[PDB]
Amino acid sequence: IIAYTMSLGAENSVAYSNNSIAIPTNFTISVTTEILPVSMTKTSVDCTMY
Amino acid sequence: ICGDSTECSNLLLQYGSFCTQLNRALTGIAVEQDKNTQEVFAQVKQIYKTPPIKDFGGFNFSQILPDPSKPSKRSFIEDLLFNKVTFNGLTVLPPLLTDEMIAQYTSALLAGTITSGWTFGAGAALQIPFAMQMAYRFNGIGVTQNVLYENQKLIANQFNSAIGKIQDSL
Amino acid sequence: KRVDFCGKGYHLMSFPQSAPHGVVFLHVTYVPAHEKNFTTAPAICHDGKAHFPREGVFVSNGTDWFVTQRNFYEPQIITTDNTFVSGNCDVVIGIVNN
Amino acid sequence: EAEVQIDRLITGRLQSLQTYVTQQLIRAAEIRASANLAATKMSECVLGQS
Ligand SMILES: *[C@@H]1O[C@H](CO)[C@@H](O[C@@H]2O[C@H](CO)[C@@H](O)[C@H](O)[C@H]2NC(C)=O)[C@H](O)[C@H]1NC(C)=O
Ligand SMILES: *[C@@H]1O[C@H](CO)[C@@H](O[C@@H]2O[C@H](CO)[C@@H](O)[C@H](O)[C@H]2NC(C)=O)[C@H](O)[C@H]1NC(C)=O
Ligand SMILES: *[C@@H]1O[C@H](CO)[C@@H](O[C@@H]2O[C@H](CO)[C@@H](O)[C@H](O)[C@H]2NC(C)=O)[C@H](O)[C@H]1NC(C)=O
Ligand SMILES: *[C@@H]1O[C@H](CO)[C@@H](O[C@@H]2O[C@H](CO)[C@@H](O)[C@H](O)[C@H]2NC(C)=O)[C@H](O)[C@H]1NC(C)=O
Ligand SMILES: *[C@@H]1O[C@H](CO)[C@@H](O[C@@H]2O[C@H](CO)[C@@H](O)[C@H](O)[C@H]2NC(C)=O)[C@H](O)[C@H]1NC(C)=O
Ligand SMILES: *[C@@H]1O[C@H](CO)[C@@H](O[C@@H]2O[C@H](CO)[C@@H](O)[C@H](O)[C@H]2NC(C)=O)[C@H](O)[C@H]1NC(C)=O
Repeated sequence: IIAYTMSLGAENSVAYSNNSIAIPTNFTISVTTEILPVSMTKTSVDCTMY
Repeated sequence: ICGDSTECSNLLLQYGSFCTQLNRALTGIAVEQDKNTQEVFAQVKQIYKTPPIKDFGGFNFSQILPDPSKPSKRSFIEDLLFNKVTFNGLTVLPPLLTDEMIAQYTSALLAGTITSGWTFGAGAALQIPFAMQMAYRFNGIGVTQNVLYENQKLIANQFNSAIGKIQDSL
Repeated sequence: KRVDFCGKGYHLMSFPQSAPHGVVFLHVTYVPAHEKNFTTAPAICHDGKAHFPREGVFVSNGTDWFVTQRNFYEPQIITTDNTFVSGNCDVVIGIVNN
Repeated sequence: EAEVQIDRLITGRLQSLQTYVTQQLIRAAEIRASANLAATKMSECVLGQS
């Protein structure tokens, strides 16, 4: 077991210039999933029984 | 409740579990706070850095970019904001993310939005000169880029004056 | 159209799926890749007039200059049909001459 | 009767603790709503034009 300092991620220096751009030439299609709860179990309680 | 008394502890024992759920709720709250900060701030896969040379068509971001001189690596406005705002069985737990990491996230976000426009939010950041990003953004609201390219200096001066005024007002 | 509301990338469509106590969304998104470097100019001075693209951006592979759409590399020759004129080439900062 | 007195103290302190916990829960729900709004605003207005 090792304890360390967490890393926020990698680091890159984007090549900025006042007369240069970057344009994509290809593409991909991605399918992602997300999950959302919408309901919970319906419960009932009786006093005199409890 | 008891403050290190054996008889008090014994008497409290016969109340069942009135204390497991209290601590459970508090721990849930703390985890929720950590998740809140993480999801509001951590939204970039990489940490971008601004180029050493800064010629953004006349716009001046020096008041907002991080200052390497200070140990905290915070901008002028962040320092102003930080300066302006001010045991009996209870403890306070430190947040998971320290202030330096939050400042680093903000710096990365702001460098990415200056350099690559909105492209870095979908795929890989693509560089583009800032004036062209302004032209695209004017084209967004129904004004042709003609207007921007013909009034660059006035727009830059208005932006700089607005940022100075907001600095002074804050 | 609101960014990042459903899926990371440019949204295309979504499909719902039932879950025991919730719902599952499958989002289909478009992600560009294989970028390339190019040289850029904001407008073109021709015959003393300034030309701006109707929709796209000017690029060049070293020479000859082309107009492309902003999300997919597809160069085309520059023509008066896909450009419009505004004034003269005297106030724009970055005019190139072609 | 020390047990009686301690019982009164115990129930009072327990009630106070319960009140504090409930107030904390309400405030936490409100803060979570605010944080969700902040996340949506930052995703929609910083990473793109709205
Ligand atoms: C585009 O041009 C740059 C400039 O030569 C290429 O080089 C990169 O420059 C940046 C900024 O200095 C560095 O951070 C990268 O490490 C450089 N890449 C190298 C050395 O391979 C860049 O590769 C070109 N292509 C892209 C897609 O940016
Ligand atoms: C865009 O990317 C796709 C996917 O990588 C490329 O399609 C592949 O092309 C190679 C070369 O012909 C084939 O061997 C693979 O079988 C292809 N993949 C599939 C899934 O069909 C495509 O060539 C790329 N296009 C460009 C212009 O770079
Ligand atoms: C951006 O604005 C800042 C204002 O803070 C400018 O910094 C000032 O520059 C003047 C002129 O050199 C100095 O007299 C001030 O002392 C500077 N103020 C501070 C706080 O350093 C900065 O020069 C502007 N950026 C550019 C590129 O001009
Ligand atoms: C930039 O792209 C253009 C468009 O293809 C190139 O022009 C043609 O290049 C091919 C291949 O070299 C030649 O066979 C044609 O004769 C060229 N057309 C003309 C009108 O000259 C151009 O060579 C490319 N430039 C660079 C530096 O890659
Ligand atoms: C974009 O940046 C370049 C830096 O490479 C600027 O080019 C300089 O322009 C001035 C004014 O003509 C010259 O005195 C310098 O010698 C140029 N620098 C170099 C390295 O050649 C350019 O002015 C900037 N603006 C544009 C292209 O619109
Ligand atoms: C576009 O063409 C014009 C016309 O040839 C160039 O303007 C000339 O610039 C030189 C250098 O200042 C002057 O001596 C000429 O009198 C100009 N001719 C004119 C105004 O008709 C212009 O330089 C070219 N574009 C670029 C970016 O160089």
